[PDB]
Amino acid sequence: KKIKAAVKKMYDIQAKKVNTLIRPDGKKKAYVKLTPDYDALDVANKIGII
Amino acid sequence: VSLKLQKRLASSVLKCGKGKVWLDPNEVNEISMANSRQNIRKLVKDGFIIRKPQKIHSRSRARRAHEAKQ
Amino acid sequence: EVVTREYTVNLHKRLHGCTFKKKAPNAIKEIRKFAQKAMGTNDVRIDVKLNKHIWSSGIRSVPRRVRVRIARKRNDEEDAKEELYSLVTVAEVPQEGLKGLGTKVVE
Amino acid sequence: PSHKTFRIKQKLAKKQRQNRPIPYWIRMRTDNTIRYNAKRRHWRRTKLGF
Amino acid sequence: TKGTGSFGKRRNKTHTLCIRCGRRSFHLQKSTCSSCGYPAARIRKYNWSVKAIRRKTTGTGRMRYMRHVPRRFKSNFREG
Amino acid sequence: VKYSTDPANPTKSAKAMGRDLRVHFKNTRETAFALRKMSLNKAKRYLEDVLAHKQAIPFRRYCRGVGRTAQVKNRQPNGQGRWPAKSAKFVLDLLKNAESNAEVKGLDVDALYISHIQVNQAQKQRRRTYRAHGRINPYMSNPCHIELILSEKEE
RNA sequence: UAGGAGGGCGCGGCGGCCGAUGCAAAACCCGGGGCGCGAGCCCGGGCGGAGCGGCCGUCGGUGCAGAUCUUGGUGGUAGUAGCAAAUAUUCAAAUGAGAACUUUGAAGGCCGAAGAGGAGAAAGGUUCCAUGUGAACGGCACUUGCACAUGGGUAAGCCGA
RNA sequence: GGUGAACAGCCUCUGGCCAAUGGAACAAUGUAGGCAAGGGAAGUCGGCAAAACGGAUCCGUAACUUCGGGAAAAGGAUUG
RNA sequence: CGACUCUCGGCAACGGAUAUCUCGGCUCUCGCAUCGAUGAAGAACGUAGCGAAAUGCGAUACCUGGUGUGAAUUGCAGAA
Ligand SMILES: [Mg+2]
Ligand SMILES: [Mg+2]
Ligand SMILES: [Mg+2]
Ligand SMILES: [Mg+2]
Ligand SMILES: [Mg+2]
Ligand SMILES: [Mg+2]
Ligand SMILES: [Mg+2]
Ligand SMILES: [Mg+2]
Ligand SMILES: [Mg+2]
Ligand SMILES: [Mg+2]
Ligand SMILES: [Mg+2]
Ligand SMILES: [Mg+2]
Ligand SMILES: [Mg+2]
Ligand SMILES: [Mg+2]
Ligand SMILES: [Mg+2]
Ligand SMILES: [Mg+2]
Ligand SMILES: [Mg+2]
Ligand SMILES: [Mg+2]
Ligand SMILES: [Mg+2]
Ligand SMILES: [Mg+2]
Ligand SMILES: [Mg+2]
Ligand SMILES: [Mg+2]
Ligand SMILES: [Mg+2]
Ligand SMILES: [Mg+2]
Repeated sequence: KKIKAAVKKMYDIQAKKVNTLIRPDGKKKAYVKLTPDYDALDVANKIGII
Repeated sequence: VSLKLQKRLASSVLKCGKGKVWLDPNEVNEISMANSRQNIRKLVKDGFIIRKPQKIHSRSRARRAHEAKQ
Repeated sequence: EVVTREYTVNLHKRLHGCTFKKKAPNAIKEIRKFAQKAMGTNDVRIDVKLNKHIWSSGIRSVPRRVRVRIARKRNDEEDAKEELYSLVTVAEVPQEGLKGLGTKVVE
Repeated sequence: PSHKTFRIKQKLAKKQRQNRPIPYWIRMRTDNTIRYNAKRRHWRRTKLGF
Repeated sequence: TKGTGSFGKRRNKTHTLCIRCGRRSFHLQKSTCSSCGYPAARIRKYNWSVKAIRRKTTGTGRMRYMRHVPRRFKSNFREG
Repeated sequence: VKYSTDPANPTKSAKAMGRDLRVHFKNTRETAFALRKMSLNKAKRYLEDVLAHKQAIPFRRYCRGVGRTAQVKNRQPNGQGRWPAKSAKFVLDLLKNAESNAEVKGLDVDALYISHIQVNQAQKQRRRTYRAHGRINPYMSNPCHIELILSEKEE
């Protein structure tokens, strides 16, 4: 719930569904799928990933 | 050239056992440069990697033995 | 000098008494040793068909006479030890059998 | 095991981050004595025992 | 037998990680830590082992609070 | 860095060293003791002809148990010798390295010969082995330091 | 012999006295020359590169060949005993400085399905996967790995808790 | 899958392997496994070890007995 | 003559004694009295541009603020 809320306030998008897992090294990793209104390419280049 | 990454990824794709994948000896260069399941599938469709046929276990003597028991 | 000759390897007398789990490997050792004596080259390469022929009848029975052809040829490899080697392969046998077949020399 | 408590996963994370040979550069810090990492652990030799 | 035949059946845990002391000494069935006595209110400590008294006395930890008490004593517990 | 025995003449000599060599000290002692005072070229030929199992290196001091052979009747009449391959190969690597150093100085390689060959134990490397009744024992190698000096022959 | 007493040699300090010391102190080595019946002492040679003695008084954790003595190291033993159950390996090729041990292909055999097959509970903890690798390890060997280094990987409203 | 009463053993297919350090030789003594003329326990403390019997169909099955057993008793015959 | 065994002498190894040290220990003496429900000792997890440990610190995380001093930190790189 907090992950979707923050992904909305930052980056001004929404998540249609988030998956989470705690990676073995220790931190948590979250897969935030965007509702297909927004484009992940566009966000990845708005923050610089790819 | 070690192809232990390609006997696996091929028994998985060809859905056989590692003893049924056949990798042509002549083109180990291209087989080795093939580095993914996607590339294994293009090699399978291009004919370099083959499913060997199943070893024959014919029941013909069994059938003849029964057809001589009736 | 490059040369191809057809020999008959009496293998019973060279494998007699050998342990079963070793009669075929000793058959291959005797083929190499026989090519070495016959053509003086230390390097003998056995063709996969000669191997298959010898190994086809198990490990504990091997053909008794194997009509082989040994081809001493030039070692064309720029890096090499010897100036020539011998490549032994299985050889076609006439229908009349090995009756009176000596050592011939192939054209 | 495959069903591990979050406490044990939490502590495996740290016993993972505690396995690296000492950095290459520490070795030149002034008046230095740390030579190799004498607190290595191997999965087959020294069991954590927890 | 005893020995080789019998060390193969070590498969369960008598002790898991205690929460008050962090050691692997929490007897599960008995529900008590064999090192810090837990869940008892007071800590298990005995004078037949001064070594085990020093290994877990005061001073071997962060002293997150009392390390500042001497400094606060100097200047007589002052707030500005 | 400086060896046990300095050459007769230092300007006409080449030297090669190997420290902490992982090869059996006893085998390489007997190799050196077989090779001392041979010519460089006959030493290369002899030592390769040993590596190729054609001619033997007699065992004299550390020889209790070494079985007999005929290939060594020339230099040890009782016929007791072996063919240390790993040691002969290490000594060949040092012989080639000293022949190279002698070429770099500028001596007649064909006139070189083994002036001074020494084998000398090094720090034993350790590994543990397992014995009946759960008793573990040392399993330790005896590596050697091998030094040699090739000096040009003089009339 | 047990045992006793006297006079001495030696070690480490303390209070004094006499000095040596980068023209080489301490320590240690010698087929070096001596002195003493003896503990020991003096000098030479060498390595060594910074501190050291001798005398009187005084003190003490002071003298080693033993204790199935403690710790550490090193021998002979000894290149010796030995690496032997689970049927089995062989031939071309390729890579590599190097091939019995890596990889491919052809062959020949074994597990023979209450399996030497496919999955889990426990327990382990990153062993999983890729790229590479000087050592060490893999009780032979290695181009190799469950070894070493750098990265990657574990997604649940429905399986669980 | 086959034989077989059978998840016995023995061979095969799917799947997995050839991982157990290799080369040469056939001496004693060993360890595991065989075979032996005439005799068959004389060996030995003791038939210890090994051999002989072993499936199935048909017949027959004693003393004794708690009348349930003995019993697959014993002794025979057949097998493709 | 030569090999082996014992040995003597020179050098080189093996090994870490001896000598010179010492941000350590031990002993004696002295000064003060200051933990915790306003959450302590201890434990755990995190925390650095490149850190694992030790040393700090707590999502403000090898620190923030004040004050004093008065030009650095430092294995490297970087804003200064
Ligand atoms: Mg989840
Ligand atoms: Mg284990
Ligand atoms: Mg049980
Ligand atoms: Mg219990
Ligand atoms: Mg022997
Ligand atoms: Mg044990
Ligand atoms: Mg004393
Ligand atoms: Mg004292
Ligand atoms: Mg003593
Ligand atoms: Mg032996
Ligand atoms: Mg054995
Ligand atoms: Mg079952
Ligand atoms: Mg399994
Ligand atoms: Mg090894
Ligand atoms: Mg793996
Ligand atoms: Mg049937
Ligand atoms: Mg069956
Ligand atoms: Mg008989
Ligand atoms: Mg009898
Ligand atoms: Mg008798
Ligand atoms: Mg009798
Ligand atoms: Mg009797
Ligand atoms: Mg019996
Ligand atoms: Mg009866």
